[PDB]
Amino acid sequence: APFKSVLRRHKHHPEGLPLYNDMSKQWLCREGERWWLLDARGEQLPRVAAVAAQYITGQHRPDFTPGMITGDHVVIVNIKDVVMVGDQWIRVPITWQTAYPGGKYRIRLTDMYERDPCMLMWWFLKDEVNRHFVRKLKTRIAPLEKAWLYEDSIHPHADKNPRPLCWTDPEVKGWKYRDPQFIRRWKPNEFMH
Amino acid sequence: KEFDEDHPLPVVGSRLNGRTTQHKWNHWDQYLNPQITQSIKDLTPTPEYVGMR
Amino acid sequence: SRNGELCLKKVIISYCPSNGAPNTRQFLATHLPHFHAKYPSVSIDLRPRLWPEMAITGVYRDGSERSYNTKNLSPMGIFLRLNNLVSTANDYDQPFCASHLHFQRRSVQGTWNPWLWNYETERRRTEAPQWRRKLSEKEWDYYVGQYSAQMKQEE
Amino acid sequence: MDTYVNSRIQSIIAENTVENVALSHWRRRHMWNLVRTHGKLQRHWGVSDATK
Amino acid sequence: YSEARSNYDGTSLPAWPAPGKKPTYPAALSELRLPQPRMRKTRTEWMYYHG
Amino acid sequence: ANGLRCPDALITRTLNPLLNGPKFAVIYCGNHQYKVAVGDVIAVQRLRVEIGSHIALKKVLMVGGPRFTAIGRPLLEGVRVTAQVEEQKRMRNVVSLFATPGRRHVRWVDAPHAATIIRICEIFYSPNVVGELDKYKGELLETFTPGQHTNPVYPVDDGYDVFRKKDKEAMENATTFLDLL
Amino acid sequence: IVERMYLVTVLCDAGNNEILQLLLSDTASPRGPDFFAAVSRTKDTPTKKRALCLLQEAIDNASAKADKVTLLGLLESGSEFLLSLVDKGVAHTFATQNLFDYRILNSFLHCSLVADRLRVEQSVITSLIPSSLRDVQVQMLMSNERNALNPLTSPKLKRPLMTMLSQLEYLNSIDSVFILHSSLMATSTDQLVSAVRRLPSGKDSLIVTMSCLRALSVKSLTSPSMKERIACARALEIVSYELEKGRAVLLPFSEEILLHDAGAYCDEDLMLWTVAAFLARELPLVKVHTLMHSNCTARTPYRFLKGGHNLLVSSRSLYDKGAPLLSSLH
Amino acid sequence: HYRAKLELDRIRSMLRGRARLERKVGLKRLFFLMRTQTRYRVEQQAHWERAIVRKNVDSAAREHGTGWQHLRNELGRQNVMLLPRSQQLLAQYEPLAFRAVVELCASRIPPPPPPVVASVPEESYTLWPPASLSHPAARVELRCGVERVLRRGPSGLGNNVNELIDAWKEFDVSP
Amino acid sequence: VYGGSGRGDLLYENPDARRHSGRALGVLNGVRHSSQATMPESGQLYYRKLILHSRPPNGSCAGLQRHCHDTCNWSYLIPSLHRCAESAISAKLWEKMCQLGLEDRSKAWVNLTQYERQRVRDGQNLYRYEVHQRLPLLEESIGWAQLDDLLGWFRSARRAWVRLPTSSSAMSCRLEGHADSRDTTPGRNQVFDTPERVEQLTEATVHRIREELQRLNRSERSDCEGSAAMRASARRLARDEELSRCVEEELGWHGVAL
Ligand SMILES: [Mg+2]
Repeated sequence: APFKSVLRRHKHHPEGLPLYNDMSKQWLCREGERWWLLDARGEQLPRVAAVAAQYITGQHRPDFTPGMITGDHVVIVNIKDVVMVGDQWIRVPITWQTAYPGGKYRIRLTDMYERDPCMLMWWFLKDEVNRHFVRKLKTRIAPLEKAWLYEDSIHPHADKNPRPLCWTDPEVKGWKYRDPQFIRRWKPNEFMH
Repeated sequence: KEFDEDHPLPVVGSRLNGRTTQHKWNHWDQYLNPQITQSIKDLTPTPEYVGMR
Repeated sequence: SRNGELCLKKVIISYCPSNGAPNTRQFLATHLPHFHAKYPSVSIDLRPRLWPEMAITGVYRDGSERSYNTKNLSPMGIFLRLNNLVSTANDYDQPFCASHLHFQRRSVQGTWNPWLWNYETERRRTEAPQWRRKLSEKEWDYYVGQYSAQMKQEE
Repeated sequence: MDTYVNSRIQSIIAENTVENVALSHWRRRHMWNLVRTHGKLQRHWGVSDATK
Repeated sequence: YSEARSNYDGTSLPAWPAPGKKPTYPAALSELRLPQPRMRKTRTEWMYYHG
Repeated sequence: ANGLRCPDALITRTLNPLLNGPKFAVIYCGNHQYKVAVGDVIAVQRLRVEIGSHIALKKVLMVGGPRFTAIGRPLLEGVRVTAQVEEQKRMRNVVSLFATPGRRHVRWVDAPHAATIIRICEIFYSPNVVGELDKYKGELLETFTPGQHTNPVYPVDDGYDVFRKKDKEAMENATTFLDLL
Repeated sequence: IVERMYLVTVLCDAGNNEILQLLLSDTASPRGPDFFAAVSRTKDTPTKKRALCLLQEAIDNASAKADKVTLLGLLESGSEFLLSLVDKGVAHTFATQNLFDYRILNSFLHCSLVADRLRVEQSVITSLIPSSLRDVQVQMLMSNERNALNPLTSPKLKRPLMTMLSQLEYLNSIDSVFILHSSLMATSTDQLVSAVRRLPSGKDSLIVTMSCLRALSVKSLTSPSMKERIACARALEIVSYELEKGRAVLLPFSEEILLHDAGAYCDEDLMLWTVAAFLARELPLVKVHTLMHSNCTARTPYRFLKGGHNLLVSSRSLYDKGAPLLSSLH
Repeated sequence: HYRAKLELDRIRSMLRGRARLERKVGLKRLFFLMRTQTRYRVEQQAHWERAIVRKNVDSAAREHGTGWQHLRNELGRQNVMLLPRSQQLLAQYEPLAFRAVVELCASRIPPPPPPVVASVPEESYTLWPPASLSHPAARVELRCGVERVLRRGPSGLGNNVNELIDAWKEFDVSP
Repeated sequence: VYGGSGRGDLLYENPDARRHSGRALGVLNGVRHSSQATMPESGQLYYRKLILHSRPPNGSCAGLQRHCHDTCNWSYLIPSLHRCAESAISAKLWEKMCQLGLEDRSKAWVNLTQYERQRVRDGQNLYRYEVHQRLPLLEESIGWAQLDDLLGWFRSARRAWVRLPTSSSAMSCRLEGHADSRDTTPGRNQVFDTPERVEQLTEATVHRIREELQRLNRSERSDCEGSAAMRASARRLARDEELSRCVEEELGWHGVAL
């Protein structure tokens, strides 16, 4: 029978919490790990978060296994220039609960952006990850550490050579337009017969 | 049914055929060949009787 | 039966010659010659005793032992269990699932790796007109005419 | 990263076998060649009592 | 060996046209008596079409 | 027995050496689809076959090798995939325990999934090609040229799109070799 | 200097092809150990063939010049190269024709009465070693049937040196086998003493390897403290005494090559686990233990010695005879 | 009531603590475990398994430039009939074959025609006898049958059809 | 094979049969899958390994942290056979047999009762069985054996009245049984040529006795040469004389001559 010890690590414990990028567990692979670059100039927050999470969790790999948590390191750039459609930065609420009574914190996207722009991207990545992995703390925490958020354009990850990941949004669609009218080109044999 | 003599059907059995107990002498067999009635357990009552409730 | 060699080596069968339980004796009388003619390689070890164990044992070519219980079991069922013994190899026990359909994994073309189709990029069916291209005289006339037409309508 | 992926691609090309051990194991085992110790006892290739 | 069988007698229409001639294509829209709405054949309709 | 046949001698001579080496086959048997190799063993559903017998598998959805792949829509023909029945036995027992929490009735149904284990001995493929077929156009080519690309493919870079996500220059511009030569 | 530069490059995982071509095309110089250590990482088959030829030439040159330090360094490098090679046949041929076992054993502290004994009895262990390590149970069952079949009705015995590949029929009689790990020798040897105390029971056996002995020797010749050196020297003399007496099982390098899978690099950490896997796969009815330290990383293989996410290995890669032994630690 | 006691007694070693020490607690735990595992295997396991295999195939297709939707529709159209399990096996172990399948689905290759309905030969309408010969339709059926016989694999019967059809003439003894 | 009976254990326990239990097997210790209950698939190697290695250590298993008895020692194996011979044949019956043999040369057996004849036969049988059991340990310990126990090897056979084979006598023939049905499974140490292995073991132990005697004589001569004087102890002289006479007589009884 498997047994998890009650004497686990804690945030107040002096040993502290580990980094899954530095850990050496069995279900953590590091060989097939590629570095992608994702520019967030203009791309919307939920769309860019979904695109980033699909490469973070390793879902784009054909050999993806739910147990083995493997993925690619995505470096998101220009998060300060991320764009959401109008009135959303003011209307979209972000709420959480603290241990104190009546501690229902409710902040706007504008407030979280003026506090730290990376917090918004991290929150949306957490949501997109918990959409599929919420049961295991491992499966819901280990992927997030593979995202390298950066407010401005500069970043120290120049040695890993991140490839400029290209992605197409599911919104592109051509509504039917009026058939343009143009002159017909005839033929001598057609005019003959 | 086998198509050739060289390739006969296997002898792997199903549950119906495998889970079969031994044969007990019935009234027809004991009336046909009375040489088999050798013990008191062979004197089975009328087959109309099923058993206790 | 692997590469033409039976895995089952011995079949131990214990019985009694006078006490009772005529099932094993029926089996030894009726189906034992047929089984021995079908599989002469396996050795049938018959054991007469006073109080026999109503069980058949199969000892394979790797020391493995597989026993079946045949208490008050018909000789037809005994023969079926013996054929199951000689049919199975008794070397492993794996379930029946999509992941267990193939016992060992292997690829003849190559195992997928992240750097196989990584540098392969999208393309186009045919050649598309560039934006930085040397316009011929016909294209010049056409585009200048379109520009002049829209300017004439605006004016 | 570029040199690493190039070496890995070359290995996948010219392996004609299966690799199941960690690629950093050889480096962790031979780190004694990269590092240098200036003590009286320094490990070299084929070190034995017949040498010292 | 193998069996390539579509009907009882193993015969089928010529699957490959003459070299240079235009090939024939099935109907992509579902068999609907109305022109609207134009709907692509789903995989189950494709199976029913292929037999 | 693994040779290719075609009324075009040039394409026959070109494609004959491409059918040598190990070959895998995606086959359909026992209402299941398996991927068999030159020496891979598989456990197929219970077949009425004597142990230690050579059999051949009829349905073959696809054949492939390190250089070729032939698909069958819906099936293929000419593929000789011979296996040998290694054993025939029950798999691991699955215990279905049906219990109604309202009444007093428990049902214990054991399911030992019987199955035949087989080892695929040999795989041979000998097709009858008609000719070179064009991909981007349904027209069947009347000639075959192993040097020229049957369908030229061009990069996607117009310049009209200002927000087109630019990849690296060598990734966008990278021609290919000629395999048939 | 150039060879060690190429070795540093291959450790940094970027092999200089120019330096490699220079070292492979420039003759009139015996290649040092760094070159054959660096080539072992690459997978190029003609490169490995040329490196094997250069290794034979350099070993002959060192044997002619009678330089012990160069000879031993070349022996270690060529041992790693033979472990990295693919063709076990040519690897074992090279090893048995260059006499790696005797020369390597002569280098240890107290391994001389076992070294000369192995050099003498190498002609019988080779004959006792079977052909294929597949279906060892079936092979020994056939041998038992042959022994039961009396040929008659139908010399002075001297127990040779204990070797696993030759005494496979003895491990199945043995109930418990303790495999030694060099990292155990830390500040004490009483655990090894308690291990060798169970040998005269007739049920317990001890398995040591040439890789473990080399690790013990090198960590006894260099270490931060003196307790480590003293303990490793004592362990070396204890193991040598047990081997010369004929109680513990030793793995010569030829048998190590024959046993370890093709193309897989092996060291003191991987050899223990591949031996344990071979035992658990071929001889299932023997209880295998590993005498390791509470700080060794190789104690838990599936998290430290595990490779990457490889699709050609499943959770059943140990109980099948078609997969390599090192495929079990996944 | 048939409580599975004598069968579930032997699995108590898999449990831990009090469930393994005492009998009834372990029996209740094993009963509940087996019941819920059977329920999950019957009504909920296949959904998750097929979702996993579908996601893997969709990722393999997206790495080439398509999606599960279009790939599945075009496979159904081209009548390839490859289960998602086989698609995943190809995507994981035969990338070249899977890429070739994707290229086939993407190209404008004419899919096979529907199966032709079995027709009656023209000779079935001929008066027979017209006034010891065989029926013309029966002879054509036999010829097609022998053709199909020789079409399947190589055999020592030969490639010609007339000599194989006229085997009764060979077996007939000259009177 | 781990829990039930080791290599040199005189016990016989079928490891898969619980014949030493006073209760039906309720719980199965080594269980890998939930399907191991209704069909444990025991007898397969990969599962009987788990079962027999999860079994606890018995009195003869000698668990890890507990001390393990020295069994592979010749100086312990020989007194084992001697004590078994003493447990089989009592001192009075042994003296009667010795007198009868020295008086009639195995011709006046009519004086012994049928019960004593059966006791002698059972003792010879048990001695043969225990020799067949200890044969691997004896061939292991023949290397570093001592002269006293090497002579006790023949002393015990003489006491048990079993003439060792040399290329009454009970080690001459094998137990009857067809080779196709005899047990041959691996992992169980069972020699199949007992009259062929015990005979060569007797030859080897005779050579070893000769080597030990020559080593004792050479050591005594070297000590005398180092002392440069012929001053031998009375104890050593008497010991040498009595051991020479004893080895000569006890090897002549079996039929082996140096
Ligand atoms: Mg289901």
